[PDB]
Amino acid sequence: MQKRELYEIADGKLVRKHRFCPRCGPGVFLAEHADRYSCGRCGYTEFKKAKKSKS
Ligand SMILES: [Zn+2]
Repeated sequence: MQKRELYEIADGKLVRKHRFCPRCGPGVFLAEHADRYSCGRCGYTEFKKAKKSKS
C-alpha cells in the first residue's frame, strides 16, 4: 500500500540561549560556540545538540 503521511508540527521552540555552567554560572559563562560549549574553569564541555524534530 505505502501511505505517504509527511505531516509537519508547530512546536514552541523553547531554547534558553546563553546556557551557563551550572556551578560556575555566576562568574563563569559557558563559552557558547557555534558548534558547542566549553568551560575554561572546570572543563565542562557540551555540544550544540541537534534538535531531531520530525519537522
Ligand atoms: Zn564550569
